[PDB]
This record gives sequence, C-alpha cells and structure tokens, in this order.
Amino acid sequence: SLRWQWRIYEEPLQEPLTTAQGVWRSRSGIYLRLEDEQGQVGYGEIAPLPGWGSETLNADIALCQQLPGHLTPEIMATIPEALPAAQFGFATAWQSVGRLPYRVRPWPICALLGSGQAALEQWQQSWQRGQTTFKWKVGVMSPEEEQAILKALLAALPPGAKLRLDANGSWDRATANRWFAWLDRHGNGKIEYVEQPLPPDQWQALLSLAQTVTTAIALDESVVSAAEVQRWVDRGWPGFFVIKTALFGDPDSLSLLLRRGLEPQRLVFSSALEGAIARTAIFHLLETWQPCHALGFGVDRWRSAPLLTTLTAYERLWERL
Ligand code: NA
Repeated sequence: SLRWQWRIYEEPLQEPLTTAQGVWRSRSGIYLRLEDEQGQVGYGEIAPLPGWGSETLNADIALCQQLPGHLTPEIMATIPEALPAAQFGFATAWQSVGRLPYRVRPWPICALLGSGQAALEQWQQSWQRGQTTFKWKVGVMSPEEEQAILKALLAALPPGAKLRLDANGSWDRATANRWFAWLDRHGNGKIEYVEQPLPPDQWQALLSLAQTVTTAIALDESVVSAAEVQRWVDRGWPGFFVIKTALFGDPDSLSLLLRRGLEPQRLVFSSALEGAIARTAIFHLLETWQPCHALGFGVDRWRSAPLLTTLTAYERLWERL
C-alpha cells in the first residue's frame, strides 16, 4: 500500500469561455499526491467537466473522503465506473509513483478558428508557428453565411492544410442534412470531419448520417466515458471519436477497446481544460498510443497548462495550494 492526500483547486480561466450553454470563468478539480514508504511521490488530477456526462466534482470529493488512508490496486478497483475522471486520476497517480518526471514529446496540435468571418484572419499566425490542422466553430451563423466563409477559407488555406468543422451539436436534423449535401458538392480534401453535427440525444440520426454521407463525422459530446465509447463501437460507428482522456476512465480501458474493435486511426485526443498534472499524464500515455491526428490541446487561451518537466515542479504546484 502507500499513503495519499487530495486537495481541491479552483483556477480562474486565462480569459472567459463562451459556449451556447453560458460563459465559463474558472475550472475546479482535485489534485492527488501519493507517497510510498521510501519517499517516492506520484501525482494525479481529477477534473470532470460540468455538463459532460453525469460525474460531478462533488461526487469525486465524496469518493476521496470514503477511500481508506492507504491505497492498493484492489482498493482502487472499488472506484465506481460512474466516476471516470476519478478512475483516471487515481490510475495515473498510481502509475506515476517513482516514475516522475515523464518523457514526453511535442505532438502536432490543432489550432482553433473562431466562429464567423474571424476564421479568415486567424489561421495565418497559427500556420506560421507550424500548426497545419484547424478546427472552426460552425452552427453559429446561418448555414449560407458559414458556407460562404467556408468557401473562402478553403481557397485561402495553404496546400497541406486540414480543417475540422465543429457544430457542437447545434444543428437540427434537416440543417445537418443540407450541410452534408453542400459538403458533398463543395467540399474538399482539406475537410477532415464534421464534429458532433447533432446533439447526443439524436443518436439514431447521427448514426444514419455517418453511414450515408460522404464526409466523415466525429463524436465529441457523445463520447465522454469509456462506456459511451464502447456503446458507439458496438453500434458500428464508422467515424471518428474525440477522446478526452482526463474524463474517460482508467486509461487501460482505452487500450482494451483498441485491442478489441476500436480503430486507433479513428481517435483524436483532446483537452477537457484540465491542468498540468492531467495534461502531462496524458502526454505520457501518448508515448504508448502514438496519436496520428493533431491533438485538441490548442486551448491555451482559456487554460494554459505547460507540461511538467521536473519533480520539483509538481511539488511547487502542490504546495502552492
Ligand atoms: Na463538438
């Protein structure tokens, strides 16, 4: 066994984040610190994202208060499947004990483009800093206005650019269908996928669209936990899955899915606006999974979380609390 402690954090965003569901001003979570008898230390982070699945930080806190003062693999196996961010935090903390700091690498990162005409002026600085895959928010203006911008954006992007269109579940079914018909006529080798064209409740239409239209579709809001990923694999989802590792469960569950029916080439790993402990843990896991698409970690505007390169850096973060 080994000893451990946990601390809540509540960190203001670097700037506010507006979504269709309201303005975000801070992120909260839990940091875990594990120490063995000798003095080796490991760290993990539990940060469920409000609105994304059923797990709440309050439920993770209750879990932390219910666990024994000494952890073992069998104790950690008692963590409910309904708390996948807690599963991620404890599993990554355990695996880090006496293994920090981790070897990590730059992976390509997807650059964001803001809704509307902004996209046409925001790709250049990112391109000039070596980002070649972009994600642009759609479903904000009328379809016809966005299609006109899209036509100009595709003409302007340099050779080799890739573009993701993120609807965030904001289209109704007839609108999605009209968009996919437009993309069949006017789309381009630069379009990688449409992300979450319909809200998660419209799963039958999402599946039918993916099975019939010519442009790839990615699930995002639909796939938070390992259980949701498995449900979509078993439905025969032919598109992409955007995996938020910090929210998903024990990382070993993704590897198990991959050994089974999930295709590595259909994964895109993205950020849940987590902190440096979780992000560094995810980059360590990427040394095994070896991603083949630009990561959805271009989120520094809202939450900057530089990877941790020294054990003292973890200790500073912890003591700062
Ligand atoms: Na999305």
